[PDB]
Amino acid sequence: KTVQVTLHAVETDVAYDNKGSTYRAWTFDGKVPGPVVRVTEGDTVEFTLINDKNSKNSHSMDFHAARLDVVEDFESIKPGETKKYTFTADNPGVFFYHCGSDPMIQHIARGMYGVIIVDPKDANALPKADREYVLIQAEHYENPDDKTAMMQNKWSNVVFNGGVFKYDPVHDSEATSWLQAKPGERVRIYFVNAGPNELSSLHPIAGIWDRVYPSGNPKNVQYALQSYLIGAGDAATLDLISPVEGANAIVDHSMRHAHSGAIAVIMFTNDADPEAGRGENILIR
Amino acid sequence: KTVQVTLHAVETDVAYDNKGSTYRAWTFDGKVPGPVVRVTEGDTVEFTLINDKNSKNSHSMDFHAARLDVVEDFESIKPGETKKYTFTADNPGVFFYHCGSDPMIQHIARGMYGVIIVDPKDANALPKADREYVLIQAEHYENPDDKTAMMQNKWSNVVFNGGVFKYDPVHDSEATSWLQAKPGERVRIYFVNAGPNELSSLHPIAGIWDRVYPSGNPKNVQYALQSYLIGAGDAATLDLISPVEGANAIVDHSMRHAHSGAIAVIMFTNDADPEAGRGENILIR
Amino acid sequence: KTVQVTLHAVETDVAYDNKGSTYRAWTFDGKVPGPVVRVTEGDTVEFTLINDKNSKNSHSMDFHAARLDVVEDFESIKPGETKKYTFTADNPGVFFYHCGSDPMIQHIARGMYGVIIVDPKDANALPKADREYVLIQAEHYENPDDKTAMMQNKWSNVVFNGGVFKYDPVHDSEATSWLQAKPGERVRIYFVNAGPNELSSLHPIAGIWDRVYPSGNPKNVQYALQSYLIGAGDAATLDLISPVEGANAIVDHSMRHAHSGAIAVIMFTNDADPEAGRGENILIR
Ligand SMILES: [Cu+2]
Ligand SMILES: [Cu+2]
Ligand SMILES: [Cu+2]
Ligand SMILES: [Cu+2]
Ligand SMILES: [Cu+2]
Ligand SMILES: [Cu+2]
Repeated sequence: KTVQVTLHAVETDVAYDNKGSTYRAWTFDGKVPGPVVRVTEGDTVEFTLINDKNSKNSHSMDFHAARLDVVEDFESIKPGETKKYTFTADNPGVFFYHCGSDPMIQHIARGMYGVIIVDPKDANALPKADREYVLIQAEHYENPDDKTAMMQNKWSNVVFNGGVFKYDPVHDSEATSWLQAKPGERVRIYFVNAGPNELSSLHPIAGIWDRVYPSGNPKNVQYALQSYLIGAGDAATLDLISPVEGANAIVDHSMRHAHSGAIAVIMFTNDADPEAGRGENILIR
Repeated sequence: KTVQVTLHAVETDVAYDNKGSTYRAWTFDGKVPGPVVRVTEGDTVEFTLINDKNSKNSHSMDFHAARLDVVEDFESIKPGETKKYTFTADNPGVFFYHCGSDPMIQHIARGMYGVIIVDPKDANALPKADREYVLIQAEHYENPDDKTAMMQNKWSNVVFNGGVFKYDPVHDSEATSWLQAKPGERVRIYFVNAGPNELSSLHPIAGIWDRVYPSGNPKNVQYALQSYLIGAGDAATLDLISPVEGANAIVDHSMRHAHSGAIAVIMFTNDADPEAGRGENILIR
Repeated sequence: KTVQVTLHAVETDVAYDNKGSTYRAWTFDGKVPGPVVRVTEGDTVEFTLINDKNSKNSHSMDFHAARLDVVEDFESIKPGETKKYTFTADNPGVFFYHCGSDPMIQHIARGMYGVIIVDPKDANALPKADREYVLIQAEHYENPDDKTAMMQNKWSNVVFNGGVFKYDPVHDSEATSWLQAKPGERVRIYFVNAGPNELSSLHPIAGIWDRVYPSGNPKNVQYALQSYLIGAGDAATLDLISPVEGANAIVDHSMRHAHSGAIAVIMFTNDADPEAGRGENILIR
């Protein structure tokens, strides 16, 4: 099928922690991360980018699910301009998308990143998930204008979905979000490491990855991994099943990253919200 | 089968180099790394942690081989307290274990780490090994109380099994340990990267990894790798066979790590000690 | 078959950017990277190293394709000396070679590195490539004599084949080289991360890796990867096919690396040079 996707490059204030501290973000659609894009393998994506008239910078769009021309297709457009391009999603899995404007380190760091999920055309290629969650790791830099600090990898926090300990109510009493599932259910994590710079060594504390799929591709399946290494600009699908009620903590096991905000708690309970990890709730905002 | 495993959280002085320099370590059973734990896939482990009465800190236990509740099972216990929990080793391979107390970065860095080996139930899943060796990489931090330096990744050394160049008699004439095998023998390395922060790019100088198993699982086999990337908090099983007498040097190929202590020499000779890499000698102390 | 390979350890000035800035390099055969060595699986390599009489340092040779003795075979030789050793290339793929002299961090960083390609004995193990290109990543350090800066990972640039933005005429107007292919052709990238310290997260902007082979081995094939992580001292074979005319940009997706020089443009055109990526032109100098 043919799907139409329109995103707006918007420069606006967004929250980055649980106390409501704000940041001068650059975004797709006024939020960090950008909207989840979801298509089926083989679908035609008609993409439109609108750079908001109030933006002070040129912006662009790069989909890792696209096979196109970097020069013409991923070109930067000025505030007030609109760009269109079309691509087929040739490969199933999970893919990073981000602004490709100069310099990419800053456009990514300021929040212009998201995920495109490409469901396999074969519905039985992956085992059936009972829950799905999107987690996108990124480094947070204190001064969004300081490109030197970014080049030197001097981040202040490492976060999931734009927030320091956004999903950790165990550590942070001010955290208001967490992942939910029932014991025995297959929880599918769509993970993207946006970077811009750092690696992620993703581990579920008190659990194990049942299956891991590099780039989300069913052909690359690995089994029963305690940890999985996701480079900057890479993505994977990771399945998790708890045999008991309680919690796991999804962490970047590079402890300095974890202690800086990269911990997401999943609660396994018999009374899990039936709407959690389903429909529009896969990226918890 | 059901086995019983008791470990003691002990805060004590241990040596970290070949000239007998000491460190105020936090340990399992007064040694770094902790005792090797070894079970068969499917086994029930009845675990007991005793926090020594002389400890000044709360401690805990996290097994990557366990599927439990992070909140209740991996909880911290005070000096003088005893905690018990039970888990089944559901998956074969090699798994990181460590203290999960606040902050994990420091508890790991000070020496509270080890390995649990889970032998496959199918005795023919892995090719028969003639030697087995445990190698655990960690960063050594000069001041064990300086949590800031740990957060900033300012380590002094990168070590195998708690010692700077512990297994490198070629470079350090004061080194008294090395790995042993005969030419043609299959040497199985159980490798754990304890971190807390850094990645390991493991390479046998003058050799090649015959086979590598991510998380030690037979299902994930990769062949003839010159190097293998092990993230912080990850583990793998790596097989090595030398066709000749001589030496290989197992290194973290990120050279700054290798030069800071991450080199382990394996000697291939016809007169190799029949006790080496067998029974109780797999982690050479 | 038996092949004879002679390399000279030569200390000489080489260019490292597009304005002809020079560096006091340590090299094999007066160039960075060293000459491409290419053999067939099972071949016998009779290797000779000649340390140039005017060298001020001892040098050596370490092939990741060799299974030998680090002590005797990879030993350092003085200026004016000649060393010989023989090895069989037992495993097919792509392998790092470098000087193994003290300290390796500096010998690698100053330019003593290259690639050995070992073609599979089974000519149908890999799909047929229409183009082949060698790309070797390394960190460039401003002061070649400053070993502390190297140990602290304080590089100035991250480069492909010894040059800052060597293959990026889109960004740098002074760049005179780029990769070439026609749409629909299978482009095979032989990639080596020489380091000495850093990891590479390799991604083709506006493309996807059709196939990736860890250590270039056909047995380890992975499919449709947006990115692939190559540790320091590791190598991989990565296949790329563009369905359209235009360009892809091969980048280390850790953005601070890319912005510091790690970007190589491949141009897909109907009028691509029939000599490009073939015969003697696989490593573009
Ligand atoms: Cu932008
Ligand atoms: Cu990207
Ligand atoms: Cu502890
Ligand atoms: Cu852990
Ligand atoms: Cu040298
Ligand atoms: Cu090497």
